[PDB]
Amino acid sequence: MALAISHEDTQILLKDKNILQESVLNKYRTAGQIAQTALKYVTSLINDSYHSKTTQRQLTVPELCLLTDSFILTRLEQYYKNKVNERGIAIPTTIDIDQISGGWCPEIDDTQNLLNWNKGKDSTFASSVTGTLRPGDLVKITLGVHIDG
Amino acid sequence: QNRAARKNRYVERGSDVVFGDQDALTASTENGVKLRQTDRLLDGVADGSM
Amino acid sequence: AAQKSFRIKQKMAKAKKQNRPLPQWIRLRTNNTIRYNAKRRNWRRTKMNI
Amino acid sequence: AREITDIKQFLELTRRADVKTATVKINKKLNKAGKPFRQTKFKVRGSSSLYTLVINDAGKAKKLIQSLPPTLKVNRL
Amino acid sequence: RKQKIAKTFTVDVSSPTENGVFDPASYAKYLIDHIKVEGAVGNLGNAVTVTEDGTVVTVVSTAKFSGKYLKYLTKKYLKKNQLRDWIRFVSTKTNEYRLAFYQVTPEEDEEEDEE
RNA sequence: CGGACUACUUGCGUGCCUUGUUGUAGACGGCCUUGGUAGGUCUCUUGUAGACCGUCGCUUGCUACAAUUAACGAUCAACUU
RNA sequence: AUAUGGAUUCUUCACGGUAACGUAACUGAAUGUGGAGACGUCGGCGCGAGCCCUGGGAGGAGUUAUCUUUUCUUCUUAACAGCUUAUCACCCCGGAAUUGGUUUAUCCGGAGAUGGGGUCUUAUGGCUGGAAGAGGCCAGCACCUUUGCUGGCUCCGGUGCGCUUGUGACGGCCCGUGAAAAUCCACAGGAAGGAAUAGUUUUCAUGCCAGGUCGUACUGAUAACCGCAGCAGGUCUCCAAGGUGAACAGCCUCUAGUUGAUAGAAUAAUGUAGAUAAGGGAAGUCGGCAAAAUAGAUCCGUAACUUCGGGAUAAGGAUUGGC
RNA sequence: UUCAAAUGAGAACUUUGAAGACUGAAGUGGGGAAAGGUUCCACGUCAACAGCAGUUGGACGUGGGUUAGUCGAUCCUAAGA
Ligand SMILES: [Mg+2]
Ligand SMILES: [Mg+2]
Ligand SMILES: [Mg+2]
Ligand SMILES: [Mg+2]
Ligand SMILES: [Mg+2]
Ligand SMILES: [Mg+2]
Ligand SMILES: [Mg+2]
Ligand SMILES: [Mg+2]
Ligand SMILES: [Mg+2]
Ligand SMILES: [Mg+2]
Ligand SMILES: [Mg+2]
Ligand SMILES: [Mg+2]
Ligand SMILES: [Mg+2]
Ligand SMILES: [Mg+2]
Ligand SMILES: [Mg+2]
Ligand SMILES: [Mg+2]
Ligand SMILES: [Mg+2]
Ligand SMILES: [Mg+2]
Ligand SMILES: [Mg+2]
Ligand SMILES: [Mg+2]
Ligand SMILES: [Mg+2]
Ligand SMILES: [Mg+2]
Ligand SMILES: [Mg+2]
Ligand SMILES: [Mg+2]
Ligand SMILES: [Mg+2]
Ligand SMILES: [Mg+2]
Ligand SMILES: [Mg+2]
Ligand SMILES: [Mg+2]
Ligand SMILES: [Mg+2]
Ligand SMILES: [Mg+2]
Ligand SMILES: [Mg+2]
Ligand SMILES: [Mg+2]
Repeated sequence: MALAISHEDTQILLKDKNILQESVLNKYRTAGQIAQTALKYVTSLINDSYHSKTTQRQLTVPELCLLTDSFILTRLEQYYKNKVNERGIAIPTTIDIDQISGGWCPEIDDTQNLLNWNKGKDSTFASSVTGTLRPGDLVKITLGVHIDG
Repeated sequence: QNRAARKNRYVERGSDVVFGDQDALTASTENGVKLRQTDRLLDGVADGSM
Repeated sequence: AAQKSFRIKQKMAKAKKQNRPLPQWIRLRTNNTIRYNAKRRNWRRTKMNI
Repeated sequence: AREITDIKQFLELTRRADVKTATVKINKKLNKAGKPFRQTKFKVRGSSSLYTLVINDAGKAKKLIQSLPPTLKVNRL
Repeated sequence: RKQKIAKTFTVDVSSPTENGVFDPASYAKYLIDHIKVEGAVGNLGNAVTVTEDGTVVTVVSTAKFSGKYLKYLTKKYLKKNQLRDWIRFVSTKTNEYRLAFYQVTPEEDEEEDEE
C-alpha cells in the first residue's frame, strides 16, 4: 500500500544561509557576470541605433526592454539547471529619461495608448511618450539578476 | 509508513521566507469594498481624520 | 407582482435610487443644518401606495 | 434529422455545395445473438437538417471514407 | 438444456498477503465450507471448485454463483477475522476482483530527524 | 594546469506503447451439398455416430382414431369466499 | 425575395382504382356556400401514459455476538422527422324465419343482417434517425499549482377490480338542452392567362434574408400580503411514496424540510387540561347538565303506523386471534 | 432538547460535527395567481430593533443580479362601457 499526501499550508524560514562559502560566492559571481553582459549588450544596441544611425529605423524603449530581457533569460537558461529551485530576473529592464527617476518599462502593446493619452500635452516628456531618444538626454538603465535568491 | 513519511518532507520557498509572518500590504477598507468599487458614503472625504 | 407595467417599474426604480443615507461630505459644509435624511423609506416600515 | 438509405443519394447530398461538415462516428455493439461488431454512422450537416447514413458492414465503410469529397471538414468520433 | 456454462471468478489477495495480515489458504478453506449450493453447505459435488496459488484465488462454477455472493462471503470472512474497517473488496473489471486497503494517512514522524 | 556547470552531441545492454510489415491470429451468409440439430424415438452414460420410424418438422395435398366430437385427459398466473 | 431540380402540356392546364378512395407535385378572378374555432353534468366500461409492486445479471454501501446466496441503492432517453399502427364510420360480392348478430348495460338488419374481401381519421403505441458523443454509477492517477488526464459498466423480463390522469364509444337527466368574435381551410363557379422552346408552379424538394416594444430577481405567509406589529385571525390554485385499513380517516416510516416559541430549581394550597375509584345506582339538580355505556364487519331476526315509496342500522341475538 | 470543538472580551440561543425527535405527500415539501417592491445574493458589520440574549438577522453600511420570433402582454370578442 501507499498511504497519503497533504497540503499543510504553513511553514517558516530556515537555517545555514548567508554565510558566504564557495557555492554562495559562485552564485553571486554568476549573477554579476550575467548582469554585466546584459548591460554591455543594451549599451551596444543604444550606440548602434543612435550614435551610428546607419540606414534604417531606430529602436524604441519597449523594444530595447524586450530584447534585453529575452537576452537575459536566454543566457541564464543554461546556468544552474536542476540544482537550484528559482532563477530569473530580479529587477526588470527600466530605461528612464530625465525627470523620471524610477519605474519606466512600458509594454510593447501600449505605444498607441501613450500617443492617445498624451495627445494634447506639450513636448516636455516626448522621449518617454514616443520612445525615441533625442540628443541631450540622460538615459538611466537599471536591471538585476538573481540565482536561488 | 516510513516511506510515506520520507516522501512528505518539507520543501520551503522564498515566499515563505519573505512573506511568512506578514499581514497583507493593502489598506483596511472599512466598508469592505473592492478596488474599483464605488463607496458613495466616503468618496467625498479623502483623509481619515475628517 | 412579477408581471407588472412599465409605469410601476419606473416608480420602483426611482424609489430604489432614492434609498440612501446622507453623504458624509455634506456634514462638513459651512453652516450645515442637515443632520440626517428625514425622508428615508423602508419596505416593511411604510408603504409606497402604488 | 433525416435517415438516408441510398448511398448514391448520400454522395449527391454530400456534393451539394452548401454543406461544410461531416462526421464519422464509430460505435461497437452486439448482433441478434452472438458477436460484437462495429457500426459506422456518417452524419453530414446541411442547412436545415442533419443526414445520417448507417453502415453495419465495416468493409465498405473504408471505401466510403476513401471516396468522400476532399473539401468537407470531416470530424472523427 | 445443455447450457452448462463454466463461469470463472478471480480474486487478487496479493497486497494484504504481502503486507502480512491475510491468509489465502484459510480464505479458500472458508469458501469450501461456506459456499451454499441448492440451499445446503457441503453440497459441492463437482458443482464449484476453488483453488489458491498464494496470490489469486479462483472459483470455477457451474451452479448459481453470482459475484454478489462472493463479495458477501468475503465480507463475512473479513468481519470474522476483524479486518472490516481496513480491507475492502473491489472489482477491477468483470469478474476480476481484488482486496484493497482503505485510505490511511501517515503519522507525524518529525522528532529528531525521524524522517 | 580546471573544474565549480550537465550539455556540452557514440554504440550497445534492459524495457513502455503507436507498432508498418508479416510470424501468430485465420475471429465468419459464403452453399463446392446426402440419413435432420432444440426433429418422433432408440443401443449410443444424454445428444451426436448410427439408424429406426418407412417420412418427423408451424405446414400441406394423402384419409383418418372419446378427430381435446360429448371433450372425463396433458399447458401459466391474481385475491375472494 | 428569389434560383435550381422535379412535375405538367403539341389530346394545352396529371394519372390509377367497380367503389369507399390513393399520390411528392397536378392553373383558377369576382361572387356564393360549407367546415373548423365551438363548448352541460353524472354513471359504468374499454384503451394509453406516469407512478406503485416484482425476477435474473453487472456495480457501490451497510449488518455480521448467532443467522441471513442478505437489506438498501444505480441500470435513463426530449421536442421534431420517416415507416407502421384503431374503436367508430364507409365500399364491393351476396340475399336472410328453424330469425340471426350482439354490449357490463338491448339494440341492430329487404331503407340489405350474419359472412368473405377492402378503404379511411393517426388519439395512441412500436421501430429507426435525434443519440450516446449526453446523463448516471464506479475504479483510478499527477493527487505540488486557484492546474491537468486515462479507464470500465450503463443489460434482459413479469404482473394487476391497483393509484392519479388523458381519451373513446355508449347511457341517464331537464317547463334547465348547457358563449361570441378574430382567424384558417375547402367547395361551387369559370373570369383571365396560357405548350414548344414554353406558361404554371415557391399548396413538391432544396437553397437565401429578417423577426421590433414592455414584463421576467424573491416571498406567497405562526416573520416578505391585509388586520397600527415579526398579531394563534383572514386570503385563489397545481404535483402527491410505503404499511395498516373500505378509505386522501387516525397511527408509524422514505424523499425534502425543521428543531422555532425567555430560561434554571423545587413539587404547598387554589386552578386549567385530563384520569381511576369499594357498596349503592339519579337518592343530586330548575332540568340525567356532564360523564359512562353503544360503536367496524359476518350471519340470524325485526313492531305499531303509512302518502305503500318507507319506518329500518327499528328492537333483539350468535360470533371475530394465531397456525 | 443534549454533548464537544471553533469563533469571540463574553455563547441556553452563532457555525460545523455527534446524538434524540417532529412535519408525515388534504406536509412544517416543490411551484405560482392577487399584493409587496429589492425583502434575493455577496462583502463589511452591532448604537437602536428582534417584549431573555446575540459574535446572529428579512436589522445597519457598500455593491452585484432579472437577456425571448416560439412563455405572457400586445390581437379578438363576452357581460358591459
Ligand atoms: Mg399617503
Ligand atoms: Mg405525376
Ligand atoms: Mg367518463
Ligand atoms: Mg418534452
Ligand atoms: Mg412541441
Ligand atoms: Mg382532478
Ligand atoms: Mg378543412
Ligand atoms: Mg426569469
Ligand atoms: Mg423565477
Ligand atoms: Mg419563487
Ligand atoms: Mg402555496
Ligand atoms: Mg409554499
Ligand atoms: Mg395564518
Ligand atoms: Mg403589514
Ligand atoms: Mg397570524
Ligand atoms: Mg389492503
Ligand atoms: Mg392512510
Ligand atoms: Mg363506584
Ligand atoms: Mg333525578
Ligand atoms: Mg329528585
Ligand atoms: Mg332534593
Ligand atoms: Mg350529555
Ligand atoms: Mg322508530
Ligand atoms: Mg432555544
Ligand atoms: Mg403526531
Ligand atoms: Mg411522526
Ligand atoms: Mg390532493
Ligand atoms: Mg438574505
Ligand atoms: Mg453578512
Ligand atoms: Mg432583545
Ligand atoms: Mg442586547
Ligand atoms: Mg441590506
